[PDB]
Amino acid sequence: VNSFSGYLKLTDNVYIKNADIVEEAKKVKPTVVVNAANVYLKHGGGVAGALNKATNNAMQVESDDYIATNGPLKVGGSCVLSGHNLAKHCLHVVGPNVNKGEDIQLLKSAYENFNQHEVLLAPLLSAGIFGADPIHSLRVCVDTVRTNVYLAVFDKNLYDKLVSSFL
Ligand SMILES: O=C(O)Cc1cccc(CNC(=O)c2ncnc3ccsc23)c1
Repeated sequence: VNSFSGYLKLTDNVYIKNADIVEEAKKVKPTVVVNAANVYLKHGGGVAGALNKATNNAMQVESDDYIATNGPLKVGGSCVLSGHNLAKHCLHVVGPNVNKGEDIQLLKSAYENFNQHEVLLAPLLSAGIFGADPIHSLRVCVDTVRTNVYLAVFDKNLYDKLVSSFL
């Protein structure tokens, strides 16, 4: 029994809710929040810009030190950093950005990173400004992630379509 509330159950291990992931993180303070990162950990916009803003830019400062030491992530890769005021940990996961011509097949690899964590609060990878079809992202999530994932979908009309079209 954990502290997530108001989610619709899609499968044995995948749950979904129409929510702002920032507000959900501040309310639940989960062990792991997933960021929709890019390989440079430049948290400008979308989920990343919103999470970073909620940390008063501390996420960006930590991220810049990580990149200065380690170099960029891979598309499909991840790193674990602090969750600051929002979570114990932030798992920064890089889904492919369709708007940059990255291979959508890397979306499955991106979701595999979730399996290293028992429970996560997460957005749909490669959705929103990353340009992939969110219905496809949800299907890859369900078919790839085996740990317990609580998906926060910002847009209510998308959250209604995702739930109504779910197989
Ligand atoms: O909500 C999120 O977490 C990510 C997000 C945030 C803002 C705007 C979008 C873009 N909207 C959509 O892709 C969308 N909307 C409504 N019906 C559909 C049906 C197929 S795509 C689609 C996505």
